[PDB]
Amino acid sequence: AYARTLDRAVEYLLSCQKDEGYWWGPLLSNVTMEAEYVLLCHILDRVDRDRMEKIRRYLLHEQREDGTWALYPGGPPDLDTTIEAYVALKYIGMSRDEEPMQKALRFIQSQGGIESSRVFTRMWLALVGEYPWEKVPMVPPEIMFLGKRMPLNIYEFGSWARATVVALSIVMSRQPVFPLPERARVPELYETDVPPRRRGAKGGGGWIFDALDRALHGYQKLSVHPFRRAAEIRALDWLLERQAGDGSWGGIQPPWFYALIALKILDMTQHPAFIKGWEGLELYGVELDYGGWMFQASISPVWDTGLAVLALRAAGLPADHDRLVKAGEWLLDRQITVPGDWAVKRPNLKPGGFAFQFDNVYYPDVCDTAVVVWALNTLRLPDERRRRDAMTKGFRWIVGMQSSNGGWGAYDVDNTSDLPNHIPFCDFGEVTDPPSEDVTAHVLECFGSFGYDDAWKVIRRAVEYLKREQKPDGSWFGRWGVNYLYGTGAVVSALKAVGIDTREPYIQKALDWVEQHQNPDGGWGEDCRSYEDPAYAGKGASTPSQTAWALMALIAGGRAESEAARRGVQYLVETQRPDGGWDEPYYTGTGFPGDFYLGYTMYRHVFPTLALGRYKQAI
Repeated sequence: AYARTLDRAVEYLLSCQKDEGYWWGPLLSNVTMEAEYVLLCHILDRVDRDRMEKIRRYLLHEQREDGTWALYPGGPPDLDTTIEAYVALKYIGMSRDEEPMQKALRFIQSQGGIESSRVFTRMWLALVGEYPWEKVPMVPPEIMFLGKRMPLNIYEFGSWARATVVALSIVMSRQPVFPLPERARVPELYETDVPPRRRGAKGGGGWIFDALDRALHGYQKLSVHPFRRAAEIRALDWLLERQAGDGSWGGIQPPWFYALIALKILDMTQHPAFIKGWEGLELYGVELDYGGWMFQASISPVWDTGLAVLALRAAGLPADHDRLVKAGEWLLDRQITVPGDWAVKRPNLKPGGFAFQFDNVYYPDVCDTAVVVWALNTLRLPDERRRRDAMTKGFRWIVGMQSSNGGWGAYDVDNTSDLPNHIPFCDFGEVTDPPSEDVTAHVLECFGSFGYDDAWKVIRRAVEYLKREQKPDGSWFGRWGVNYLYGTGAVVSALKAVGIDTREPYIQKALDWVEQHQNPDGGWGEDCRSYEDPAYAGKGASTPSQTAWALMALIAGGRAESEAARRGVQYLVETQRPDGGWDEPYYTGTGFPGDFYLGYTMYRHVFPTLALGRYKQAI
């Protein structure tokens, strides 16, 4: 039945592979990447008229009938995204009179206008001189002086946040303004009678910081600031030391953009780091067939490749398949051997991790590392000298990365400090990098493939961690992939792989939960609204990925023979395309719970391929 389906899926995956041996599907986010890119261009005085057009077409193609833009396809209108999209469009050329402009603007005003937007949005506008700097929460360059164990020192923030902060402290220190041409000004964002609904810090605002902030803005107006220029340099240096091979910073857009702006403010426009940084942007840009152009929030080549291999190996391809060998060789050259920021909490730990993107040595992550090592373990490469070596290094690095509670975070160890979540500036997404169920599950499944079990202390501690984190209804929260189906799928398949008895009460309780959310069509679906509204838990339109996830949960838990199992397989067999792939008009990736969502192009093909390969084995 599914046999031919698997074959078609397999041959399709191989057609997607690049000549070098890796896989790389684009990463989908939301309109702000290009809206900010447009602003960035203006600031840097490098506007390409042609590029602006491809961006106009994109922003429009993304707008909905109501004239708004969302975070995820089918999601509620987002104020922030819509304001930035609007500002970009007005700058590009469109007048306030036009149909798209009107609808957008009316929604904006109905929300309290400019004053209801996140810090970033107001800051971007402040940069361009449309909003007053004194109303934007300050981040001083002096933050650079706080040592390692001191509260609020930069190493208490998550990887992503850290660089953004540093880069921004320089920008905030100078409060520069790049006036927009009179034609593109947006005073209309203030024109609203509706009371502004202000969003506070992610963990509730303390009056202390509120006071501290006001002090900072006051201090900002003094004629002299002792040790300021020295703090700026610390920030600049911190930046120059960590620039990525591709010219970015962390392989993500925020710090990369701010870094570039900071360098411009410092007259370093003709310095190598700037040059490289600017031209590196082109690699993250994508040309769309309808004449548009988008910008990727980040890139997933290592992730894609690693998962692809696992999918194909499970599908049935032999360990020495010449195609999977190219993949294997490519992966080996990707291993990081130098220390990174992580080394600040683990100085005696030997480097051996892997990053998400192509060239990002200072920020390897547990998720990627775990998958890669595991995927390597399943292969049969020519020089297993380097294969044995790489695995051991990756393995040991992961072990040494375990946190206090028994689980794992993405980039750092015990990045649990609660302090940062209360700052006035931090009103968008996660600011810290604490351990999570999914990263931990992936680590567990990695060790699992290596024969290790519940007997090993490392694993036990992790399992203890998972049992305590399990939701009342028996589900597991999805930190990096769209929710409970993601987490629960990852956890259960992990637990099985490490030797635990699938017969257990809590596991069965989860297994049952999966069956009770199966949609009529036979597949599973979970909308991004499940982070805001707990009613949407396990609810949403069926998707290839989310279906494949719940499938793996059941297959691992023994319920492979079950009805819900065969029913799901039908869904996949039927919904498959003639080329072998699947479609997925929905995002099943999570950036920041409730604030940022991602569309992992490859998930729709990779996961079902992996799930079916696993189903076939249960025979």
